[PDB]
Amino acid sequence: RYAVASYGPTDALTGQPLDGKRSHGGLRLGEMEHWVLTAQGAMQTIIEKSHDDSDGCISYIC
Amino acid sequence: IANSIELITFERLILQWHLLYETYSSTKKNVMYPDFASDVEWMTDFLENHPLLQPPEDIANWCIRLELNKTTMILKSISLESIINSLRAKHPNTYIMHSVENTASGIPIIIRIYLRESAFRRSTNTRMATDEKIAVNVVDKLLNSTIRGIPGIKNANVVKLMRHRVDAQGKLVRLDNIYAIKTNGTNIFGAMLDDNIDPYTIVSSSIGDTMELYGIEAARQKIISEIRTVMGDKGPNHRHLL
Amino acid sequence: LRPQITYGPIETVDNEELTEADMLSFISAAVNSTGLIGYNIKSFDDLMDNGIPQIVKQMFNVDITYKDQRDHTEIDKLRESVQIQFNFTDVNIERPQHRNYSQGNKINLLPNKARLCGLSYSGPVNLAAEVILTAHYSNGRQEVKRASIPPFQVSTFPIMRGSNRCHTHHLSKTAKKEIGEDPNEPGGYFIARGGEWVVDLLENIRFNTLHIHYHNEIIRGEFISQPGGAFENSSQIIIRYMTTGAITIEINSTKFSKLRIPWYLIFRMFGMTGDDSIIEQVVFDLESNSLVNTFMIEILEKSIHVLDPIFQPVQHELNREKIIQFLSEKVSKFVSNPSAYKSDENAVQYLNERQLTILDKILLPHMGQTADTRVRKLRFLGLLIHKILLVIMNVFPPTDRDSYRTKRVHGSGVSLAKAFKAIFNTSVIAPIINGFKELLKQTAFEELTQRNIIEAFSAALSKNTASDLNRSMEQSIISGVSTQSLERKNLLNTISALRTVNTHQTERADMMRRVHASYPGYICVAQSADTGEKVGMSKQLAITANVCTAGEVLSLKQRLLSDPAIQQLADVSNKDIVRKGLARVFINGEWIGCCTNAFELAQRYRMLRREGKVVHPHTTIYWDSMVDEVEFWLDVGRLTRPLLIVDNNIEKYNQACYKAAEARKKGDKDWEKHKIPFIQNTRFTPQMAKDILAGTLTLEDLVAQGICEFITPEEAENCLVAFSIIELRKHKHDVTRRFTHVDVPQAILGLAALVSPYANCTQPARVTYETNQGRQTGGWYCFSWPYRVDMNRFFQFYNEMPLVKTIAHNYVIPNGLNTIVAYMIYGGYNQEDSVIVSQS
Amino acid sequence: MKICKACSSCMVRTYVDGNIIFRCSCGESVQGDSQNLLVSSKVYHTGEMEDKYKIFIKNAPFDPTNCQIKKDCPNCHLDYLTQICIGSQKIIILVCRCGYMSNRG
Amino acid sequence: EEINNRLLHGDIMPPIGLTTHDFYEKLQLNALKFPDRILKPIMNSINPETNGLFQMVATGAKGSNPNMIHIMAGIGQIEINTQRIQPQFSFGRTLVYYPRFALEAQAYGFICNSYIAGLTSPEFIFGEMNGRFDLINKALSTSSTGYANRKAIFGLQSCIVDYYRRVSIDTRLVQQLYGEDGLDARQLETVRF
Amino acid sequence: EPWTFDYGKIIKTAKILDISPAVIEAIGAMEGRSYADIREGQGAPPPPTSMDDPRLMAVDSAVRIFLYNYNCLRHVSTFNKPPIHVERLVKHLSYEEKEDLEKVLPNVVNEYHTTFKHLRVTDPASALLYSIEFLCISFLTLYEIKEPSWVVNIVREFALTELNTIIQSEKLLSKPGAFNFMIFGEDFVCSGEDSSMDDISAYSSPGLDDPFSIEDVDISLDVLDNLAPQ
Ligand SMILES: [Zn+2]
Repeated sequence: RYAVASYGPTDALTGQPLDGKRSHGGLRLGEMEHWVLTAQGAMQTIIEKSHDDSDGCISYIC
Repeated sequence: IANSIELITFERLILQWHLLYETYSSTKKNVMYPDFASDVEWMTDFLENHPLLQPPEDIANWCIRLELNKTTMILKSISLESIINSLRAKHPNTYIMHSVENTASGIPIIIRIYLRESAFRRSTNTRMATDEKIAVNVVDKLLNSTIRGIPGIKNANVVKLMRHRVDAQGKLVRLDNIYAIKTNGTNIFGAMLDDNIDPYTIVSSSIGDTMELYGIEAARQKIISEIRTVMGDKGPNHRHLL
Repeated sequence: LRPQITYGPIETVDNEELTEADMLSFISAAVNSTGLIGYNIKSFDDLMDNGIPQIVKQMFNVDITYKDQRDHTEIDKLRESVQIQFNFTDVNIERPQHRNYSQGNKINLLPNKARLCGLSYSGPVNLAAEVILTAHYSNGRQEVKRASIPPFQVSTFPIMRGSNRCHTHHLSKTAKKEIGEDPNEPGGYFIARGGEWVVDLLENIRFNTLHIHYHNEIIRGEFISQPGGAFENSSQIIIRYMTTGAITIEINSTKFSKLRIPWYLIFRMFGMTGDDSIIEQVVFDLESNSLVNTFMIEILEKSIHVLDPIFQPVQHELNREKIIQFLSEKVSKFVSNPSAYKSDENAVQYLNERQLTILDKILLPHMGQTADTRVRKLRFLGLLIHKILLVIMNVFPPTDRDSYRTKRVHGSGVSLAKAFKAIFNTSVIAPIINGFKELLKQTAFEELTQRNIIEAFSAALSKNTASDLNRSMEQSIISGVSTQSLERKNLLNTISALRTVNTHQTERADMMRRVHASYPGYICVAQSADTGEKVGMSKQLAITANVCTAGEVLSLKQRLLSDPAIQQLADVSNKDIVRKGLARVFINGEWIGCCTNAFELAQRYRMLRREGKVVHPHTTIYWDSMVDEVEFWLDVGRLTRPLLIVDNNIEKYNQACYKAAEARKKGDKDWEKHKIPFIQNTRFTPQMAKDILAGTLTLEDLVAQGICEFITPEEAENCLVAFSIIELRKHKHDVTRRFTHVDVPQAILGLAALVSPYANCTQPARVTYETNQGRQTGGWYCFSWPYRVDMNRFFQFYNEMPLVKTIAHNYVIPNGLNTIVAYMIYGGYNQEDSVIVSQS
Repeated sequence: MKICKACSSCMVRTYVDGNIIFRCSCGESVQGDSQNLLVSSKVYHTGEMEDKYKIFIKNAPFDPTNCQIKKDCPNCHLDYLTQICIGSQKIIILVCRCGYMSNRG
Repeated sequence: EEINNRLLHGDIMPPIGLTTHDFYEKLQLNALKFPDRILKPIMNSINPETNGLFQMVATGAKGSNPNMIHIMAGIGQIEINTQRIQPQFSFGRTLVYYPRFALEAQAYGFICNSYIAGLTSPEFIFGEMNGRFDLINKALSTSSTGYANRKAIFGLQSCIVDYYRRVSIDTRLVQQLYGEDGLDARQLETVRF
Repeated sequence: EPWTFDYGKIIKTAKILDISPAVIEAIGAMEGRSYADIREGQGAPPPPTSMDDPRLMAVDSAVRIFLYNYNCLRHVSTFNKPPIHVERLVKHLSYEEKEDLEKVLPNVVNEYHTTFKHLRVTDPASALLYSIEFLCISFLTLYEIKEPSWVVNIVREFALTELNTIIQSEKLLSKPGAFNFMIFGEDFVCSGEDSSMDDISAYSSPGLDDPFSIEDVDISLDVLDNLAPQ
């Protein structure tokens, strides 16, 4: 069993949570999970999990 | 009709073939291979039984000796004349002799094809090929000659299937007494050229064969049908195949 | 030689009271004889006592020459190169030791201290050597200096726990129990960095055999040749038939490098330059009218006239010296300047001798390694090409990659020997050679004393390389030589891990995961992974199966060559073999002679094996009735199991048939009375079953009395086995089914598959599940758990013997409880693999 | 093939004016008379012919792993025979230790 | 056995398109199938009103008819890729327990016993051959499906319904109307015309 | 016909070449021996007893080297590019004389190959002597030829060059003496018995999508029990 937090250790390169319970990081919503959430039309859930909870940031383009 | 539609090449009726560097010997004084010198005994019978099948002037120094598998000729019910006539129709630049289609075990049936000079005039686009390489290629094309059936199909079975039809009273009735031919291998054009097959209702399982001959809209219906077959009975809705 | 012993008549053996539960005593005796993992300890002890000393004293002779770069004096200008030559004379391995940090003598290192402190259970290796240094001068004079080096410790070698060099070998069970060791475990693992590692049994193809496989190559025939012994260096040749019509022989070894040679050049290099005899080595007769010969000759003729762009200059050369010289240029890595030496008549002689010495020892070394076997090797090479062309003709099928008739299982002794060879060269041979190079660079050759030679040898092996041998052996043991960490889930897991057989295309990936028809009796048909990529990849030894050790090949070879029934190879012509129909005889793959009757020879030596005095009981005798070949195998790595021999009265039965015929032809009306009934039976009796349980009868006594014998998967193809004693009794008078052996049914399962009760009443795929679940079951995972610091280990307090137990519980501790179970619907909480437990 | 009479090499075959000439790399040239009029050959069903199983059929009565049948041997009057089944046509051959062979072999 | 007697007398003649080996295997596979009347002894032994094994199968809760037959009556012929057990043990032998060119059906995977009666050693080996395929194909049903799933999704994921109910790839029509009816697959009912 | 071994042919041939007769007797046996020992006849191995003795192949190899190169001289016109060992010999000749040398030169392969096969199988001791005597007889025939005059000095030089080349090539298979080991030019030279520079990968050795890999399946490794068949 594992449940972590809204916060914890992150990867210095990607900014995403560390992998698994051993690193005290997060769990993976993988490629197939995004296929299911897209098939359902649940885009605000994708923003919540893939952006707000994983590594979402602000980019500035001229 | 299903047994009529079954690709029997000349190669699969052969036990062994020998490529001999020999010309035609109307007499018993010319030189032959020692192991096959006794073949001249049934040659004389072949001359005395075929007055109009005389050996021409342009016969080369190249002979292909063939040994027929008598079991395959029996299991497939293939006559000797069916082989000989098929070979003479497709290969006009050769001279063919054969022994008798004897019924006694231990006496083999021998097919001997003498090449003609015209066979060595054809291969000009590849000028670095000697007569030996040309004669070997002729042997390869002789073996691949179709004796029976349409090319591309191995086996042709007979299946029972059910179809609907409207009666004269307007009723739609499912008819169960209909026999089809489910083949092994696809040649839509070959099946189309047969006069025993309905050409408007040829159902190939090949998408590429359907695309080439029928078009993209028929190939679209073919992709739908072939995914359905793989899916089975718990298959998805039709709109996902679409 | 005629067999001597005559047994009592099979008509008088009383076995009708044998129950299938009595037949479990035979399995008990087999397991007691072989132990459960005894082959591991035996293999490691063979490596320690015989393998490593042989490898060091015979396979590591160093003889190199380096350019002298010292040019400061007149003698320095005259001196051109120095020859460094040495070999090791004494090799010893001791028991693991530890310093104790008292600045005192070494003390014994017990395995538990190594486990706790993260140390290595490694024993010291002591080596002695003789060094010869020769310096050469421009005029042609040479100076030789010899030194003898006292024994010194080079590094430490990992010690298998429970083996001869383990400290828990001179202790009793009580003393083992009191030093923190599991008194009931057998051992068989290595302690490295505080972890426990199992060097697993590895599947390898059988050496000295031709493995023909279809693939610009049409067909391929591989052949790995080993000159005799588990620790020898092997040399593989690949005979490729290419689409261009060519046949190329490629020799891969420690010296050549993936270079494909036209096949007829190998024959020419040995003095066989006539084409009519080179073809004769493959077809065995140029004057044959067979249609197989016509196919052979037509292919061989085409292959001769194919242009190889690499070997073109010597393709038409009928002078063997020029062919040897040409190839010596290709395979000598130090010849980077062609024609600079051809003006020297002594450098050309050096290259030719260097090439011939390499070729004699590297091409088919199992047929010989001297000059006198060159023609003998060419006769054998033409046999291999002949066999490969028979598959091309589609006369014969290619090799079955899955069958165990041509497979070997190699343990820690063999695997650690191969790792040792590649590490001893890297971290012992290289530092010594380099150290001698610096000694010669900074000092004149003629100034050197014997003390300087001894010091340079010992100083060059500093702590940089002393750790290298032990650390590289540790890395080989840990990295996986396919190894695996010892997981102590329970006692069943530990034993099942030590009996595991491991291996090194989509159609090939499915086929290797299936259970093969050669498995029954040797590989458990049920034990595999039930999920994932490892389904069917790891294999388990069946309960009575063992791994054979190498036998006395020399003793049997001298007897076969002293046998009047066998004509020696140097006395028969290739014509004599085919026109007289002789049968080739092999021993460990080496073709040694021919016999007129292959069946008679195999049956005569099988009877000599039943006495066991003339032919060793662990000798494989195979008769290939498809090609009339007799094969003797005595090499390490064969799977064997004991099988009870079935005897019959077919000789008396045949005579009675003849007497009935002789009476019938003479008008006699009572000819039927002369026929006796057929009888087949085993000599195993209920009293033998009782004597096994009383401890007064062992498997060795059963073997020595001719009641059972050991059978290998390649010899199993000459056997017709009754699957049980009930099937043998059903056919006791069946002359149309004459069994050679009778099986005990439980022998087809491994130890973890025998835990399942009434397993033949369960769907077999579920028995595979239990082999996994029984190894993941909580229990007493170790009896020495309080002395250990392990990770993720569960010690279940209470364990029970099953009320319905199996034979597997005689050898492993049961893990579980006899829970009362109700098979009912109770509220819906037990659906879909759910279960309701009593809280009490 | 043709073997040179001096260097015992495999001579190369060429065709000129209805004659087969063998030319060796040593300059020797010869004419074939009758036994060299075989350019190429191929035999079919090699895995099922009679010459493929000759040794196997000879050894069949002595191999104890072969199927036995309850039939009298007509030659030695033994009361069992060895039954073997070869090929894709499943040809059945009964053989005996004395030398008897159904199919008259 | 009657087919084997015809084989031994040379009375087996294949039709056009089959070798004698293939026709013999077709005859043996068809002859070794359980009849429908195998359930008469099974249903004579059981009480449908009380037997829990029968009620789980008959109602559709769990199990099938071949499961009950295998447990209670007999397993029958082991078929792998629609074939019997191929001779894989040295040229004409299926196992070390049967002779070469054996004619009996037991030598080629015909299991005569049920699971209640228990299987002999050769029957357990043939059963393990069939059951190993199930484990191999279950492992392949994950990896091989993933390869086809990922390629199908990347080729199709750009197909999106637009405001005309069409399916397009960013502008380019893939369908003039989704499913040619414009409907959701979750909103359909089977209705007879 | 009863064949016997004549030792005078070897003495005569060695006298012409101005070499010790023990060098002729030791064709095929010079491997592993110093040339001085071979010249003096010391350490000569005993006569062969096995029909698989490599000496029989070695001497038969030398015989066909002579016969192959002799027939190249006989058929020099046939070659489009005659070999280097013949072009210098017949360079000073016209085409008529170069297409000659067939009807004037003797054929010296009379019954060798048949007789060698018979003796190799029957008595390998006699086969070794037959092939050495045949080689010396072949040299003498091409030496003592006297007619016509225009061919005497052109076939006699070839008999010297070829027989010496055969003996020289066999001499090259003997034990070398002293030479600079760096003439090859790579700073080192390893012997045939050295193990220091052996291929390391030749010890730990016997001598496209993975169908079972979950590569396109994005599943956690801690959850892989969800794939259990049950
Ligand atoms: Zn008989």
